[PDB]
Amino acid sequence: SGFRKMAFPSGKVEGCMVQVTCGTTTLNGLWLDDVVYCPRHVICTSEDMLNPNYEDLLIRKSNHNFLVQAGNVQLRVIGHSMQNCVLKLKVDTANPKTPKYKFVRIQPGQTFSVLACYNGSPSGVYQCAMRPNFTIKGSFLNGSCGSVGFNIDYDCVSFCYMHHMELPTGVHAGTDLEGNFYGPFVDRQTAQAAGTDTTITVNVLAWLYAAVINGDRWFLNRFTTTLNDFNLVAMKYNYEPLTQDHVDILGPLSAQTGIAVLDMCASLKELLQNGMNGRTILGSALLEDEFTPFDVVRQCSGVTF
Amino acid sequence: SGFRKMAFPSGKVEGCMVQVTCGTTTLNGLWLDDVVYCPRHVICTSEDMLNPNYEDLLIRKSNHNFLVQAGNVQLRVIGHSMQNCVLKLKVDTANPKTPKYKFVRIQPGQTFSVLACYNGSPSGVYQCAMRPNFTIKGSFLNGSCGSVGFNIDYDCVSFCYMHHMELPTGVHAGTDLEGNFYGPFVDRQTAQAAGTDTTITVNVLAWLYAAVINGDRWFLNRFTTTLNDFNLVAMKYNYEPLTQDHVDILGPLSAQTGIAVLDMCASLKELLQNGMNGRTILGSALLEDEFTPFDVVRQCSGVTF
Ligand SMILES: *CC(=O)Nc1cccc(N(C(=O)c2ccco2)[C@@H](C(=O)NCc2ccccc2)c2cccnc2)c1
Ligand SMILES: *CC(=O)Nc1cccc(N(C(=O)c2ccco2)[C@@H](C(=O)NCc2ccccc2)c2cccnc2)c1
Repeated sequence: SGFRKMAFPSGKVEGCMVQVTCGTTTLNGLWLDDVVYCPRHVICTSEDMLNPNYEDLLIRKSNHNFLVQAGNVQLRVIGHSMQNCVLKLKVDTANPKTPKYKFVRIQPGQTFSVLACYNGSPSGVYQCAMRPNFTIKGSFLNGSCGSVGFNIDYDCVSFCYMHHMELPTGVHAGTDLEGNFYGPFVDRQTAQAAGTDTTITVNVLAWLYAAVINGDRWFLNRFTTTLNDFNLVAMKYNYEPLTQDHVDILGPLSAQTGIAVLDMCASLKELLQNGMNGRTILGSALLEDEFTPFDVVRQCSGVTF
Repeated sequence: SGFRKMAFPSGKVEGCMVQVTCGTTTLNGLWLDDVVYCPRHVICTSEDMLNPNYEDLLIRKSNHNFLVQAGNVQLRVIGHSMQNCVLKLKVDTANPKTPKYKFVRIQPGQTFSVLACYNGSPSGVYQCAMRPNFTIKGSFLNGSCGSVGFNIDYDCVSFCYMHHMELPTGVHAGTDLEGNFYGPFVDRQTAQAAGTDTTITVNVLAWLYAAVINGDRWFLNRFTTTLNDFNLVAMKYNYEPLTQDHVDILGPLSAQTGIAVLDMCASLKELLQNGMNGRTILGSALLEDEFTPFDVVRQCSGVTF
């Protein structure tokens, strides 16, 4: 029993982290097979970030201008390419610690683990979700750029995020491993505002099922509702619309608990309209939305890797 | 910026996890040098747990009765010993992945990372604190026993916890790596109730400093207080007494923020007496108490390993 914000074990990813230094900038890179991936703004000075022309700044860069360090050993860079907003640095040597891996682009609401690193060295691991406005609420200091987000199914690491920017409001933006930003953000130090940070409804419902599974039951009301009626309430509270796809995803948790999805929806509606009255659910006084239905099943079943 | 519940990177510990099976029971063990550590109730049947005599049950156990599995390879057990509530299984082979390590017994209020495992395989990592009643609020299913808690300073893993029991209230109890339980708990399936789960005052204060560092400032009031006056309020709200030792520990965070420790104490007192009024601090609607002052400095400085 018990329910925690749980990250994936990070060992497979720790073996992939290197330091990348170009000119004055040092950040993190991801070493898989014979390629190091890192944010392309490694090539920028501080003043370049206000209005960078990356293709122009890249003319001034040769293979030997990128210093790539794995522990205390230097990798030999034998080619480089800019793909969207990431640099790919081809190196002499394949990472002997390369796990089975894939690059995936995730959907808003999906969760992943972040291995925060500085100077190529792992500092900590935590769990994130891609927000509906395509930011993430991370923990990233200067030097953390190039840290990655990932999921593991088995022996296979699915990389989905690389850290690039902190917005002025202290939330974070970055790319998939093909270099495409999530959302409309860019790697420039300019005015960029996030958009409404709406709540991931299907995840809240998943977490309410997790609460019931762990014995937290006080919020289970005597009502049901409909998708349309619930969604009228969801709109008011800046919750994401609940779709039939979401109901389908919640099916196994409904089966495990005997609580129909729409019954849980009506309990959630009562929590939104009346608050928690100073009570807690699974140790929180807020409705938590960074567990997916898959996360709950995984944690509640003991799925291993 | 940003502040997350952050676990240590788990790779060094993942390489230490094995499966231990004795008779009918399978759980996790920790393989360091040529010794595997695991909970001694691996030798019990389900009915033994109601009233086990471990020394008597151990007479029936030889080296070859303990099956120790690292991945798909079997370790050869060449000796075994019961030390308090852990079994030490001497094996043929030193773990080639043994990190620099130490065994430490932590104090209530101190935090650590747990690598939850099943059948010797790592399933996830999260951050815990040793509660003042010497339970931990974990996420542990059947089969998770033998999972360990740890801190890392550098290349050195300090193991402080091994998981043994779930109480009827769904909280958790276990031992240090010398086999001594934290608190008065025992490895028997009997009535054991926890004690008051008081709030770790010095950690709440640390987390309030983290909030200020990250721009969450609304709770900073116009008052100060004294240790004695604050503690009168702490008693009322089931908070641990704040000592001068605690004030000393908070010194660096006071210096970083320019906010005197007793000023923060008075802000905390106002939060306890008046609530948060539906506001949040660092994304929580509760006063979070599982970050130590050291944790905050570490996360807020980018300390790596
Ligand atoms: C995510 C990450 O790691 N970013 C990073 C990495 C190295 C340097 C920097 N910059 C810093 O300013 C800095 C201070 C201490 C260490 O690093 C940035 C940056 O913010 N540049 C623009 C700027 C700075 C201050 C005011 C206005 C504009 C940076 C420098 C060089 C290249 N890219 C980013 C951040
Ligand atoms: C922390 C952990 O891993 N505990 C663990 C590991 C293996 C078995 C078990 N027991 C189970 O009951 C069980 C069910 C499915 C898988 O495991 C326990 C146990 O709880 N025994 C006593 C009991 C059970 C039910 C009612 C009353 C009393 C166990 C079995 C054998 C040895 N130790 C523990 C738990």
